[PDB]
Amino acid sequence: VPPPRPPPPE
Amino acid sequence: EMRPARAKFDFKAQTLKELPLQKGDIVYIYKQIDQNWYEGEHHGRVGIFPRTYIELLPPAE
Repeated sequence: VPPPRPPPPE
Repeated sequence: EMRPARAKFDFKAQTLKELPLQKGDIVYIYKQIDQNWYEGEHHGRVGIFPRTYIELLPPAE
């Protein structure tokens, strides 16, 4: 249901 | 200059830098830190949350 989770900042 | 926003989905924090959110929460954004993350506040606590999990709110009359 939620959007694809982004990975943590580089 | 802080931008109001509302959470469209729950966001579970998985690191100590992230700010957990519940769908419907109103949060305030200071800046965008990278392509995917905002730094902002909820109840005065600062952390980061995903751009795509919030909607930017319009100004109040």
